Amino acid sequence: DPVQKLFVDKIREYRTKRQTSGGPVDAGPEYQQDLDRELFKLKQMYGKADMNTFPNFTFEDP
Amino acid sequence: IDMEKSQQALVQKRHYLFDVQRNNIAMALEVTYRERLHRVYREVKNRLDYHISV
Repeated sequence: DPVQKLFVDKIREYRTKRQTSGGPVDAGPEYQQDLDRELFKLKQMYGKADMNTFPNFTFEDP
Repeated sequence: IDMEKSQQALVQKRHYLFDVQRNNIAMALEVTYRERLHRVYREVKNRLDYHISV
């Protein structure tokens, strides 16, 4: 198991990715552009309510 | 005599209209309560789902 040089090579590039992930490394503008795109899509699909605490209802009796 | 006696025996039970109204208004109150509970549950679930899905 200590022999599959590709195995340990992938694990090593993994460890490097782990340490370097202070901010999404090699993100490029596509990272932010996408993140924004699907965040906006999800926000639109879900709702526009006070996305922080519980909005209040204040119903009306019959 | 029979007409009058049966008329009285019948108008004795005119209370069904009010009994209706009673249970109908109780039903209206119950449906309002159910809608309130389900609306609050739906809103909380919607916010939780928003967070989880993002």
